[PDB]
Parts: sequence; structure tokens; C-alpha cells
Amino acid sequence: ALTQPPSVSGSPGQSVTISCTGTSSDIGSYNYVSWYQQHPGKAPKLMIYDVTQRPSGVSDRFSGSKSGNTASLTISGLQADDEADYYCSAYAGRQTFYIFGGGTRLTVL
Amino acid sequence: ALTQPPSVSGSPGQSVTISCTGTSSDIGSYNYVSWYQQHPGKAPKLMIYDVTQRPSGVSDRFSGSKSGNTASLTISGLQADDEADYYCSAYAGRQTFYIFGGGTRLTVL
Amino acid sequence: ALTQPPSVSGSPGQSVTISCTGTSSDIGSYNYVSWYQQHPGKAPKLMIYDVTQRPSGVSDRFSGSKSGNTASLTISGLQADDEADYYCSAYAGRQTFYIFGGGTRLTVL
Amino acid sequence: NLWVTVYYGVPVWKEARTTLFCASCVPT
Amino acid sequence: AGYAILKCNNKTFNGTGSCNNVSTVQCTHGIKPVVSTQLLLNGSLAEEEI
Amino acid sequence: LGFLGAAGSTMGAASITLTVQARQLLSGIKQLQTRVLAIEHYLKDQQLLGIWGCSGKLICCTAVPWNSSWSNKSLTDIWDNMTWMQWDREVSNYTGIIYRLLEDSQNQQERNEQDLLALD
Amino acid sequence: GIKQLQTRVLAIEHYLKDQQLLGIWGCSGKLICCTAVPWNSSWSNKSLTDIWDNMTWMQWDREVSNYTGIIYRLLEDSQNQQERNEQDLLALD
Amino acid sequence: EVQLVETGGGLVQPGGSLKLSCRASGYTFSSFAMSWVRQAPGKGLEWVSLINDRGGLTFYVDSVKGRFTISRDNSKNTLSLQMHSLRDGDTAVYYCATGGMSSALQSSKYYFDFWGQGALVTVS
Amino acid sequence: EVQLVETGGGLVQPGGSLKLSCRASGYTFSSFAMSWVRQAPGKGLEWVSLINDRGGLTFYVDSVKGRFTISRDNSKNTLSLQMHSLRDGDTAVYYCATGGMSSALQSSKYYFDFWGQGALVTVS
Amino acid sequence: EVQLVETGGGLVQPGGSLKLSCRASGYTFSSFAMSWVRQAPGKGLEWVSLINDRGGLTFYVDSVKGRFTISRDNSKNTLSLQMHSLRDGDTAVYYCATGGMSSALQSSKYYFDFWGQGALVTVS
Ligand SMILES: *[C@@H]1O[C@H](CO)[C@@H](O)[C@H](O)[C@H]1NC(C)=O
Ligand SMILES: *[C@@H]1O[C@H](CO)[C@@H](O)[C@H](O)[C@H]1NC(C)=O
Ligand SMILES: *[C@@H]1O[C@H](CO)[C@@H](O)[C@H](O)[C@H]1NC(C)=O
Ligand SMILES: *[C@@H]1O[C@H](CO)[C@@H](O)[C@H](O)[C@H]1NC(C)=O
Repeated sequence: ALTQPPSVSGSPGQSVTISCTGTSSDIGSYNYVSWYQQHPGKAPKLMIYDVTQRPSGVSDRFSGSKSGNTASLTISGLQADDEADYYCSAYAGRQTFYIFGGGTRLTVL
Repeated sequence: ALTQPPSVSGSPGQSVTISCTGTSSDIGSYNYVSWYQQHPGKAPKLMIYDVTQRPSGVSDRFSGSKSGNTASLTISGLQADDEADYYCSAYAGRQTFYIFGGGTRLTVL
Repeated sequence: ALTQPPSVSGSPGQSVTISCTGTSSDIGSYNYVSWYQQHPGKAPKLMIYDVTQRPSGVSDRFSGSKSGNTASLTISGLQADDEADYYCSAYAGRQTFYIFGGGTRLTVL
Repeated sequence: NLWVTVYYGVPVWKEARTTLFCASCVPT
Repeated sequence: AGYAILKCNNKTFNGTGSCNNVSTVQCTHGIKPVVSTQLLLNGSLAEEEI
Repeated sequence: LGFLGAAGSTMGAASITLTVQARQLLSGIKQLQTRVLAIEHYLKDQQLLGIWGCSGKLICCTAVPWNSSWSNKSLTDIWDNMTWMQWDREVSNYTGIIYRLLEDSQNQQERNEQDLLALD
Repeated sequence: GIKQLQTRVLAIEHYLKDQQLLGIWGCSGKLICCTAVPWNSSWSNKSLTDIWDNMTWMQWDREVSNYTGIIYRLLEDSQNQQERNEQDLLALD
Repeated sequence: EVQLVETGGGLVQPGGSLKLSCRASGYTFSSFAMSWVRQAPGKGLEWVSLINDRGGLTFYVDSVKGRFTISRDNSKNTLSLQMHSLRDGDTAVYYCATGGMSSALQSSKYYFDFWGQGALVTVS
Repeated sequence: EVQLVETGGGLVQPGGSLKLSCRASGYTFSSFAMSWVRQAPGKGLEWVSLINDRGGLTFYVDSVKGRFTISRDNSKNTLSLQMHSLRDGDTAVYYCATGGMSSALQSSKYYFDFWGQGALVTVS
Repeated sequence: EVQLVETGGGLVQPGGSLKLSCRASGYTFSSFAMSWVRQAPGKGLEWVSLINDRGGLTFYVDSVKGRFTISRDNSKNTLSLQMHSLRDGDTAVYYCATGGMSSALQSSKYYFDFWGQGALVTVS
């Protein structure tokens, strides 16, 4: 599937990057990566779609990028309310379709 | 392939069931199961075709059914002349085609 | 891939055969085998193409044949200048395409 | 080893006679 | 539609026989329907000779 | 290029300019009868292509093998050295055999296709 | 007689010219045909939600009309390339 | 504020069948390709199946091919997923999601935009 | 009473070839899709190959693809199977069977209706 | 005497990219389907990729699919191969070869007729 660091941490006000690594057929060939934020309970919310786009309703604190076969989501100026499990996904193809990744428990310090 | 109990037995006059279990692509999806009776030597004879049909020349003593992914042939009022190896088969698809099963040595008691 | 004897030898003036064995999909089905002579360094040169054909510029000292799933190159009247690594290849299909074989270090005695 | 391939639009013609129309009858 | 006019550009063609340098045209040149006996009038001249 | 522009070119350089001699087929009594005749000839050629399984294609590969009695020239003697007019003058007594073989092969392919599509 | 018969023949000719265009493009037998010609932003730079959802076909025709002599040529060239690639793939084996 | 409410779920025994249904409200229904996504307890998200906006095309993850059927009704504004056999590996929270595909006359929606609250499916 | 008589078989050495033939009588020949079925000693039945009623379409079990050729002649009322390489795993009684397919203009015959007496093929 | 001169090659680190190019002279260029072939040190020849005479069709060995791109320019009489990721298993001498395919209007050229001198690709 897609490899994603099990957890990342940092203090309030610092930036953090959550990487996601796939293969050439998944992230490299297709610029259709996306990121979801899932607080315990409730349901995952869309944070980032495409390499650099975000949906309406999400502030510019959340951004991301893609280089080679690695995707990364960057959150600047972390707030206490960001303690959630983040997931990456990408469009693999018309055969395997969407392949998600493990969860990055973000625990702000 | 298809699983079929290696042997079943019973006394004359009793009913016996010979089951045949496949997967969703073999018996579940296709109602084209069939049963053959092979006495030692000679050649297999068709006893049942389709889930509930029998060919002309076979008496109504031989019947069968299908439920889920399991097919079963039922012989009522067993005679001494039924001591034969029974085989199930099913149409898997345009790729794997006919997949038979092991033989059920029926030894009337 | 294709099996090819690691080495064969003989004295000057003798004949030697270099066999190449494939499967039914590689040499048996397709009469498109070929042989190359690679002296250390430089680059491989085409010696035989098709089962029995040779390119212009190659003398009739080099020949070959095909039987069943085995191809063979025969060199008659070996010269000192034939000390080279010989490779077989064959057209497998529109999927696997060209599959070569190991090298037959020919060391004339 | 060789098979029939059908081509449409080849620059091939045969002799024939048709009713060609004037054009002084239709602007040239 | 479906036909072609094959002109002949050999300047010394008589009228019958093989002609090289054949051209394809859609229409002919302007041909005057001149009616004259014994002498051809207002025609096209030969490119090279009689 | 133009109509019949490749008429004098070899058979392998005239198989690229096919969409130019195809479009210029443009498909009182004296003209209308020739418009109807041109339509009939176009439709007969289309019907031939369709019966052969070649509908919608200008270059159509078939399953009929070439019989050496029709022509024994190699590919480098035909595609690279001859024009289409010379080829037509060569294979002309045999078109009533080739066309029949093509329609028979398509009928066999259509029946095999309906049998494969009824398998399941 | 002639007045009507000439328009029946003309309607047939127009139908067959449209069919021939579709055939040369590889679209024979289809009403909705996808091709391999990329869209050039100089022909129209509107997004899909500004064309399919907001405009009618008449407005679109009035927009892309000076460019049909380019698009049609690209379509027939792409089909010629696909036909030669197909005969090369079908002669591979 | 769109609302996806998955009405279904519960407990099944290995070999049984279960149907899930998802009702949508707040937006035009017959314009979005809906999907289902499974979250097993303690694990991440896995895509299960995708259906187009018109319902004619369905796609599944290989692990459920031949067992799950996804269907939608554009007149009732409902989505449903009917599962057969229900193996122990299928125990998960199943989320109703909007997104994953487009009709070719609209921009690419290769992302799951709107999610539901999740139905709980337990196999024992 | 239809009669299928398989005339062939014997002994081969690994790498050899062998042809089997089956003659039919008692019914219209060019209307039934024939097949071959192998029964190794002490084992059950396994399907090997299927040919349509017209002979244009042939199907094989994956384990014999590229080695076995099935052909029929509707003018002689004969079926034949020509095997190459003949591995040790191919030792079996080969039964000639009628059934397995239909022409799409007749009812489904997804069953082997009439069998032969069986040819014995031994590989050593 | 045809001349194929491969101008390129050198050293890369796992994950990098490298382009090779091959210039042809002495024969008509746009009439031969060119290819590339790799010879790892101490090992034999392995085919990598094939391109048709027109450049429209490319074929690759499964082990390099999605990473290598082969392209040709018939106006410059050049062939090029652009490799991405460049794993340690890709270290080899890469030979430029002429042959492997035909245009369907010419005889079969299922052989590599003319070879180059070879570019050396090292991954470390
Ligand atoms: C015209 O035809 C004559 C026939 O003898 C030939 O000699 C002459 O070269 C031709 N002229 C041209 C310009 O081709
Ligand atoms: C006209 O030219 C052709 C060229 O082949 C020749 O055969 C023929 O005799 C000539 N006739 C006259 C009347 O000049
Ligand atoms: C052929 O005819 C064309 C007409 O334009 C002329 O220009 C050309 O010079 C002619 N060639 C010969 C060889 O007569
Ligand atoms: C005509 O033949 C000459 C022979 O040298 C050749 O160069 C030229 O390309 C040919 N022209 C056409 C239009 O085929």
C-alpha cells in the first residue's frame, strides 16, 4: 500500500511535515494525492486534494506538495485542536483505484 | 478445485446426500452443476445436469439441488446396483471452464 | 530464460555444436532464433538469424538449425580467431519479446 | 506468412465515361 | 464526384499513344465552341512545332 | 497533397495518402444521374468493406492468407518497388476469389463471435 | 420532380459526407466518440463547468467555428497514425 | 452543510448477508460518484467500492470482488451496499463517501469530498 | 443409443507425441460441441479441452495450453486430439465426451451428455 | 559500414535519472526499429526496450516498465533512452542496436542486426 510515518510530534507554533511515500504507479504517475484529518470518533474530513489544492472551508494553515514519489502535508503554527489521525491516499489506476496509508497520530507537545 | 466428501454410506432403502462445495465463481454464480455416476470400469454416465434437471433415461430416484455455494445430489431408496463413484462438476467460467471434484465411493450397507 | 551450456571446447579443425534450449512458447512456436558472437570488449556481432539464415558478411563456416524446442549453432573447421562468447536469443512473443541466454565461452584447444 | 490487407483510397483508376458538366452552367 | 481528368503535358504529343508527364485536373481550360470548316480558328497553338 | 498525387509513387509511400483520395469522392437529368451513380458506387464500396469486417477503416487487416498463385513477389518487391497501378494490373483476374474469401472469413468470424459472446 | 429529387440527393450527399468524416476519424458507428487529439487552449480556454453546464451548443458553435479546419485535420492525422500503429501491432507475432 | 446518514449495520455470523444504505441531503444527488470506505478497529482506511453518478458503472477492491454489490437510486436519493458471505476480515466501520469519479463532462473528482457518520459492521 | 469409439492410445516416452481419435455414430455429428476428459489411475475426472460444433473455437485447460491440439472433421464424423511433449502427469484414461457448449441458437449444454469407452495413455 | 555511436553514460546514485543517446550514420534511419540491450558486468545480454521505425510504438521488458522512456528523432538521426530511479540492478553496458521489428510492409526483422559500441552505466 502506501507507507506513512506512524507518528510525528511538535510544539505549538512549530511546523510539522507528514510524508507519504508510494511507487511510480501510485503517486509518481498520478498527481491525485489527497489528505484526510480524522479526529477520534466522528468521520474523516477532507483537508487536501490534488497536490496543492484544498477544499472550501479549510483554512490556508493546511498545505502540501509532491516531489518524485513522495507526497507531504505541512501544517504551520500547530493548534491544540489539530490532534487527529492523518491519512494519505492516492489514485493508483483504473485497476487498483484508491490506496490509503497508515495513520499519523499527531500529538502536539 | 471442488471439495466433495471422499465417501458416504447407508443401508438399502435409506436416503443419502452427496454434497459438493465450490466458491462464489463456480457454483454460486453459475447454476450449471452436474453429477456423474461411474461404476468401476466402463465410463461415467450423466445422472444430473443443471441444479434440478436429469437426462432422459434416468429415473426420478436421482435428484439434486443447490443452495448458496453448495450443491447436493440425493438418492432415495438405495439399491445394490448404485455402488459407484459419483463426481460433481460445475461451469467455472469462460476461463477455467469445467472443474470436477473428488469421487464419493458409495458403499451401500 | 533460455538454457545454454556454459562452455564448449574442441581442437582446431574439429566441429563444435552450441545448443540452446527453450520452451514451447519461445523456440518451438517461433522459428526466429538468432546467434551472436561477442569477442571480449567491442560489441556482439550477428552471426545467425532465423533458424538457417546468416547475414551478409558472415561466411558459410557458421550455420545452425532447430529441432523441437532446441536450437543449435554449428561451427566447422574452428579457427583461433573464434574464441568468443556466443549467445542465443529467440522471439518469445508480443509480451515477453526477446529472451537471450547465457554465454558459451568457446576455448579452442 | 503474408495475409490480405484491404486498403481504401488507393490512387488507382480505370477508363470510364461519365456526363461531365459544363462550367462557364456553374461558376468556375 | 468519383472521376478525374488526366491531362497530357508532353509538348510534342500527337494524340494517340503513351503519354508521360501526365497531370490530374478538376476542370479543362476554356474551350470555345468555334464552328469553322477547313481552317481551325481561334484555337490553341502547339507548344513546340506543327 | 492532392488527388492521385501518389499515383506514381511506390505502394509503400502511397499507403499514407489515403485520407486525401477518400475525401475527394464527395460522398438536370444528365448531372443528377451521375450524382446518384457516384452515391451508388460509394455505397457499394462501403458495403464491401462492411461485409469484410473493415467498416470504418482505410487500412484493414484480415485473416485471409495470401496465395502465392495470386502473386509470388516478396514484400520488398511490391511495397518498395511497385506502384498501385502496376499492382492492380497484376492482381485483377483474382479479385473475384479474394473478395469471396474475405466475405466467407467474416461470416466465420461473426458466427464465432456470437458463440464466444454466448459462452457464460 | 427535379426540385424535390435534387434535394433528396443533396440530403443524401450531406449525410454521407458527415458519415465519411466520422469514418476517417475512427468514429464510425458512434454518436459520442472520444479521440486522442488534445484540446488546444487557443481554441477555447473555458473550463468544463463553463461549457457543459453553462453554454448551449449554438453558442459553442459560434465560439469554435474558425478552428474546425484545424481540428478536423488533426483528427484525420491522428486516425492515420492509429491505423498504421494498429497494422504494425497486428503484424507483431 | 450536506448530510450523509448511513442507516444499517449490526452483527452477522460468517457466511451471512447484510445490506447497508446511505441517504443524502443538501445537494444534487445525481451528479456525484459515491463510494464506500471501511475502517477496521485500530486500523486505517481502506477503499471498498465505487459507483458512478448514473449508477451504470461499479468498481470494487479486489478483496471483495464477486461478494459485494453497490447500487444507488437517484429518485430516492439513496445509496446502498449489499454484502454476501461477510468474512471475519470484513468487520469494520463502513463510511458513506461522496467522490471518486466524474462523468467526463466535469472536472476530475479523484478524492472523497463528503463523508458520512459511519455504520458499524461486526462479524463473529 | 449413440456410440463414441476412441481408436488410439498406447505408450510414449517423455517428450513424444501421440494422436487420439474418436468416431461418433447414432446422432447428427455437426450439432454437438465435443470435448476430452482425462482420468488418471486412482484419481477423478479432469477436463482437458473443448471444441465447438463447427470446429472453429477450441478451449483448453491451462495445464495443457500450447501442447494439445483438438480438431474435428464433420464429413467423417470424427474427433481427434493431438498431444505433444506428453509429460508424466498426462498419463490417464482419455474419454471422448459430447457436450460442453452450444451454438448460441440452441439451449445451453453446459454438461457432458454422452461419453466414450476411453483410450489409455501411458507415459514412461 | 554503419556506425552507431552511443554518447552518454557515467555514474548515478540510487534514485537518480540518466539519459542515453545514440546517433546513427551510413544507412536510412527512418526504416529500422531500434532497441537497447543491457550487459551487466560478468553476465550475458538482456533486452531492455524496443521502439518502432516511426517512433509511435514502444515496448519494454517488464522489469523496467514505468521507469524507462525510449524515444527517437528521425530528423536528427538520433535515438535516446531516458531512465528514472536507476536501481542497482540496472548497472550495465547499454548497447544501441538496430533491429527487432518491422513496419508490416517489409520482411520480418526479429533480430538485432547492427550494434553500437556501448555506453557504461554505473549505479552506486
Ligand atoms: C513525348 O513523347 C515522345 C514520343 O517519342 C518522346 O520522345 C518525348 O521525349 C516526349 N516528351 C516529353 C517532354 O516527355
Ligand atoms: C502518334 O504517336 C504515337 C506514339 O506512340 C505513335 O505510335 C503513332 O504512330 C503516332 N501517329 C501519328 C499519326 O503521328
Ligand atoms: C510536365 O508538365 C508540367 C506542367 O506544369 C511542366 O511544368 C513540366 O516541366 C513538365 N515536365 C516535362 C518533363 O515535360
Ligand atoms: C519519380 O521518380 C524519381 C526517380 O528518381 C523519384 O526521385 C521521385 O521521387 C519520383 N516521384 C514520385 C512523385 O513518386
